[PDB]
Amino acid sequence: APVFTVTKFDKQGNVTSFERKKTELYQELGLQARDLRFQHVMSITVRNNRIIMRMEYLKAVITPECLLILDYRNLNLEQWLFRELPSQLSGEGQLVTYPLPFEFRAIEALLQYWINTLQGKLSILQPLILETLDALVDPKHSSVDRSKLHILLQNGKSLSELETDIKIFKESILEILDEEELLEELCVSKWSDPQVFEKSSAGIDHAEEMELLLENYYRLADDLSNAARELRVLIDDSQSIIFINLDSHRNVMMRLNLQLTMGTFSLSLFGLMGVAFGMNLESSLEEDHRIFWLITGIMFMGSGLIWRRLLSFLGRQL
Amino acid sequence: APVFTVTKFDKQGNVTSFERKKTELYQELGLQARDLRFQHVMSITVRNNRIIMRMEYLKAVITPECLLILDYRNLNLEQWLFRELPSQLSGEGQLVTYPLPFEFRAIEALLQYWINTLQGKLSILQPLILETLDALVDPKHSSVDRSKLHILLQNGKSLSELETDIKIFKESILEILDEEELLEELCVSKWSDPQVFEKSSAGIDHAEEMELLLENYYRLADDLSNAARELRVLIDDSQSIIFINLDSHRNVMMRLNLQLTMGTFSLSLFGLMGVAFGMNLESSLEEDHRIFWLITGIMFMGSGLIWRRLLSFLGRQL
Amino acid sequence: APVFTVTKFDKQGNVTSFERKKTELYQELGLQARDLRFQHVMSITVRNNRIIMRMEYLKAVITPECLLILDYRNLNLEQWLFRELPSQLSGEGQLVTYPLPFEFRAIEALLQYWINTLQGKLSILQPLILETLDALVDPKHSSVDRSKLHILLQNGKSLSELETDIKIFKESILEILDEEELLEELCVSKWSDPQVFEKSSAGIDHAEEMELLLENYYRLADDLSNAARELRVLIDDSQSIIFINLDSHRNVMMRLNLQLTMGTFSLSLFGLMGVAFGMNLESSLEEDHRIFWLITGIMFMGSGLIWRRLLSFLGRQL
Amino acid sequence: APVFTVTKFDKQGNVTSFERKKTELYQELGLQARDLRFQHVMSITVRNNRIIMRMEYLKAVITPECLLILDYRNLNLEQWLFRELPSQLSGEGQLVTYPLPFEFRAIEALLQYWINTLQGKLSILQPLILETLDALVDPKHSSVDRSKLHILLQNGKSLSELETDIKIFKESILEILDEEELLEELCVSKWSDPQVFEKSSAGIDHAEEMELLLENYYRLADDLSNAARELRVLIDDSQSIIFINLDSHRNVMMRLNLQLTMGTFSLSLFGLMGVAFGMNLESSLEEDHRIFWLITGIMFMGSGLIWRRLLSFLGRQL
Amino acid sequence: APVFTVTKFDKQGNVTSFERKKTELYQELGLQARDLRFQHVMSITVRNNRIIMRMEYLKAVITPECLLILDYRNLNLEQWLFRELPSQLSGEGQLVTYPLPFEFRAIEALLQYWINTLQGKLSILQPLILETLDALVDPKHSSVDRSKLHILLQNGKSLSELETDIKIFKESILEILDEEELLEELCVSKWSDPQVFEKSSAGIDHAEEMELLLENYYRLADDLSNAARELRVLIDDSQSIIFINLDSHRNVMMRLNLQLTMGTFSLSLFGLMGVAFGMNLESSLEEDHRIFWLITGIMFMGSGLIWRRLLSFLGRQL
Ligand SMILES: [Mg+2]
Ligand SMILES: [Mg+2]
Ligand SMILES: [Mg+2]
Repeated sequence: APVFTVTKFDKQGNVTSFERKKTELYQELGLQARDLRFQHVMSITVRNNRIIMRMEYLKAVITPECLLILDYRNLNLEQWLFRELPSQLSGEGQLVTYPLPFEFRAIEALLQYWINTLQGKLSILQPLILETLDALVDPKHSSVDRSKLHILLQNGKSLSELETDIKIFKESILEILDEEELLEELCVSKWSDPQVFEKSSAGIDHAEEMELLLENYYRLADDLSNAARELRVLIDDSQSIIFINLDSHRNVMMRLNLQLTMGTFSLSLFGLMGVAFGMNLESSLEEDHRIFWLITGIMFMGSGLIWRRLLSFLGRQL
Repeated sequence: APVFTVTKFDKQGNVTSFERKKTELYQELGLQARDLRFQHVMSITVRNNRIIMRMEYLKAVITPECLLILDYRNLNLEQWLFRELPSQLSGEGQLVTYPLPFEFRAIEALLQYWINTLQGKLSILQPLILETLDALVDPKHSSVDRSKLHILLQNGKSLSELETDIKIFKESILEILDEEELLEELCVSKWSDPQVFEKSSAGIDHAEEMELLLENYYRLADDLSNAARELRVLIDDSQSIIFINLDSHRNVMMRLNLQLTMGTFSLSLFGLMGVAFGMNLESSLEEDHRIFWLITGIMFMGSGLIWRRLLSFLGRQL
Repeated sequence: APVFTVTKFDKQGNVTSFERKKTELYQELGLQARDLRFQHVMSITVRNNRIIMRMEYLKAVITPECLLILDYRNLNLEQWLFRELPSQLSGEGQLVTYPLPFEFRAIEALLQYWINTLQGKLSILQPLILETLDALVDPKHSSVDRSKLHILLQNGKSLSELETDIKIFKESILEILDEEELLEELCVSKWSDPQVFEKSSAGIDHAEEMELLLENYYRLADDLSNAARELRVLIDDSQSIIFINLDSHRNVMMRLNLQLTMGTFSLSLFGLMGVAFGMNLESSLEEDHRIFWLITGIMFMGSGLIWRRLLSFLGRQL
Repeated sequence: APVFTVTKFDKQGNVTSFERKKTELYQELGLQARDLRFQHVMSITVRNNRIIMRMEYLKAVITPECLLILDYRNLNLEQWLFRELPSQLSGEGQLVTYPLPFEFRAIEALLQYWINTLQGKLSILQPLILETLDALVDPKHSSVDRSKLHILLQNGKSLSELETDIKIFKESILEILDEEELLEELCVSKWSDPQVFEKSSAGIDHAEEMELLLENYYRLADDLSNAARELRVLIDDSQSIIFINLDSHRNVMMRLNLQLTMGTFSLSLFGLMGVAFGMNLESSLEEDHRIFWLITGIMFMGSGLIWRRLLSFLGRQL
Repeated sequence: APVFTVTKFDKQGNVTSFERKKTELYQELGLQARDLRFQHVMSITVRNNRIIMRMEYLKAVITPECLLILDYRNLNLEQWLFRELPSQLSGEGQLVTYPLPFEFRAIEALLQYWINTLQGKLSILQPLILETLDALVDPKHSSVDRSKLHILLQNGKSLSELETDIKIFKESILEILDEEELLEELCVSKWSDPQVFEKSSAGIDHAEEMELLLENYYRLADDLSNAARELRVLIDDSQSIIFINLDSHRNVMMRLNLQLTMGTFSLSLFGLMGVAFGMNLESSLEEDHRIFWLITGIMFMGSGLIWRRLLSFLGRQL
């Protein structure tokens, strides 16, 4: 029998954690097994006057009088759930002239938590990517640190995953924003209690507030998308600059090797005559006392002359 | 006379396989030859109150009282058709409080089978691509394994084909979702029996359930599209990293070759004087007992001195 | 006086070819010179109850009682026009229970001919591109065949032109599909004879059949677009693989050249002492009978020792 | 006081050029300074029953009874304005059965002039780009002509500017086409004279003719956009082919240099023993008359043997 | 207690700067803390008949009778605010026949200031990018200046940020333009004073003027977007040209090094026989007076012959 771990938050901020089976939870919440499947990483749906919304590892169901967190154990949710969420859900402080229903505060808190996690992911990825790209770009080494290439690849993969997460968050919010029926379905207290909504319709709950809230969070996600796209474009531009760094530095060694090759070729060409005169044969010139010094001087001078003439060749032909 | 191989599933899950001609099948189904052409890899159409839908090798026609599978032989469909489809079509288990008509279950089963095949293709492609890219990226070899390049190319081609398949599946579902007339055409039992629909309109069959089903499968296909796009982006990023791996490692050998070229050039330059003094001529210095050792020491020391001076050159010019 | 070469097909499939001037043709067809300009490669328009449609070299005007082909000479249209089009336009065979008007058959025949030509272009381009990319990708040669690069470039240009042709064909069909007024304008016989349409409105001619026909041809063109896009993506991926093939193979020769450079540098370094002892001077060691063999053995052993020590250098520094 | 140079074309094709101030021109035309600012490169607006439209250097205002060209001096407009525009505006020839108002002819003439200039720019850019890419692609040279790279870069920049111009022209036409109010605003004579329009509504001026005219020019601009996009794709493909041309040809020289390095390494390795036996020491073998020839033969044969063995190495290791 | 620095502009252009707390400012403006959060870089909203709009560092709130600038200190706004904004807000000069309300002038002034700042950013970035790309592209150096690569990278990052800023400015303007309710909300004086609007409805304030103003600024931002996109495309094309510059120049040094390698290989091959005859052994040919000169001539001639034969090899094999 599959089971759910449920953390229930009341309208007063009270936190109660219990242990209830899935089949009993369906009857308690007035839902069916197909509603609480949680097979989508980003989904915000309203089934049977219950707001069922999921963000990766954050699965929550919002009821008119309570908020439930499902499958929260061993997911680093032990700090926010018991020290930040009750404060936001209790309604302490803030503007008391227009207290919105519980579902509005629950949706706002969950959306803010997800936007904060996305902002933290981006603000962790950005400095690492910047510090990795600021070292490979620098033209003070012939090659790049091969150890940092794996770090760059992992950071790029994480950035792609973060971009996908922000894109699906934006799509999920925009789906509710565009369709007026979907946005009106979020008014759980209106349909659950159609007699209090008319009496308390003095700005307490209306489509304008939900429109503004969802637009604010969609704009925050759009800002995050713009920042992530800028970071990815920066990664691509830095890689293109590195491609020029490893090619322009190679040409320097090409030129040095070519110059040394000309030098050693001239040296070998003029030492060829020395080897020819070095054979143990009869050259008919061993009696002369000036031929040796003349040959040595000719060799040494012509080596430099041919080296300079060849050095002019690479300066002429580019 | 062209023929069809038909596998018929009744409302009770009974499986009957027979052998009927195309012309007789058109009369039996009340269709024409143009409807059952199956020239599109992904198409879901409703012609003459019959749901004609095709997924690559899966050609099926859904009738109010039966489901037909056409051209199923020799396509690895001998396990699902006779061991999984009857269980899903029989309606055993699940929620008995709202049994939907047969066409809903048939569409759900076919869509789930195609989404499962796409998920299997993706979950087969992903580990191979990851293990191929994790070996070429590693900077422990001067070159990359040329055998794995063909594997990477074939995996990329398969990923492109899978992306096209998921894209056309999403388009086929979204075409039905967007147009309300197309979605209403799926209610085959409503138009076939317009007198039972009104009596059994207590949540048994309505547009909401089909909207939710098609949205669920479109969202599953969208998740698969996101995963495939992430994999393709990872492939491109890994190829860009390999391009830096094969260029930064080349520069290391460039530097080593340049250093050795400077060393051998200095050695040849200082051995030139040894060759000059090695000729079988009169150098006017053979009588001295210290000129040979002085020349040898000068040669050996100046070789290292010129080598160090040239080694400073590549450290100065980057 | 500009002239037109007209091939006229009657409702009975009769083919009559005559020679009529443009000015007289305008009066005969009830059109103006601006209608029959044919300045667009892909255009399907209905002017003055005449369907004027053009596909590159295929210019045709459809009339209620006849179909005209304009400028057909010397364009390889001498086989289809007189051996395939009359059979399709005669209405022989097929379903006789619902004979559509002549304009429907003419539009279907022209659209099918263009889709067949596009399919032939794609099925000619694909094998050549595949066989060209299967040879350069193979890592059995240091370089790639430079002759096949021009073939690849021409095939890529032809693929781009084919993609543009399919894109404009899809756009032309979708323009008619989206606007209901444009699709209703195709019912030439309805507006020409508003008294037979009502009497023969028993499924003979209605918007459903034209919608299905145009959707079928748009889906065929979409399949061709998907295939062409897959081929282009394959071309790009294969080029990226070749870029790794010509860079990883270069590193192999880099390593071999570096190893040989270390070997020859060690050989020169240890032959330097042999050259130093080879001078025609007084080394004060010519009387010893063991110095020569000791020096030779030291040279030969130290050459290999230094070669191994340098070979360890490239294995340590990657 | 800022001034305007105005060229006025009457309904009879008369050309009058005068010199009027901006402030007086505003009163004469019944406009304000904000209307005649001409700060947009591509804009077609109708302000106060006056069609104010601008195309880069072509600024014109269309009035019910006249057409004005503003700032035409020193812009190579001295041929079209006084030798082509009056002929088109006079209405000579053409179809006299349906003469449209003056504003239609003026808009058609200006749009045709701009489309002709864009076509000329494209037909000038295309041959130069083709002839530049047909020389660098050819694999008959080790390198590419560095002089033609600047020509290619300038042609690419000009192609990008032309693509932007055609894109903004298409956007300007489509803005009028999509909104029916904007298209109806072009009927200047209808609003200026609401009593002649009803009497002369027998096909002289209606929305159909303007729709067809703007659609024709939008389709011409779309054809130009397709051609420019094909040219840009061809440029990118040719650059990718050149990248393979400069890398596959480098590998040929790599292989030749490696082969020569093996040859010279074998030569040095076997000449090491000759240098060792060439020292001026006691080798204890000078008395033998066959050791010298044996050593020389061993050297010469082993040089080739080691060269062949090393040549097998690059054939084994790819 | 958080505080705001407010610069208040009256309808007469008077500038008053004071120091008011956020909580008191909310009561004075009739707003709440959630309205004046300024968490979006580009946002234009109308809350409680107050136009709250922000552009990066420019935060302003527009009231029916005054304009407030918030957080203006130490942001280089001390020149425009006190020397340009009062002149524009005073309404001096211009067309006095149709004076629009204060909110129109304030929105126009703020939008013009932001468009001027964006134009200045673009006109500063463009010359630097052009001068940087005009030096690396030039094929007069083997390598590119590594110092200018960092300048190019920083300029590319700044261009990406500018493109994002212009994109979000265009989106913010288009959001107001598309929705008629949002544009009507900008008429602050209409809702604040619903009795003066009807009396002064003689062209003083209507939707047409705001539509034209927002369209003008959206078109200016679109021109800036086109220019920035052209600059980015130019950057990419120039980088692609540099990639050919550093590869075609490398091949020149490849060819020179190969030619010198052939020369030195021929020299070593023919000096091998000189070394063989140079050994201190019995060659049985020392008595001949012509063998030495013959060997030397053969060596010198065959060196050049083999060099030419090898030079033909690279001319044959490309
Ligand atoms: Mg080398
Ligand atoms: Mg050497
Ligand atoms: Mg000697």
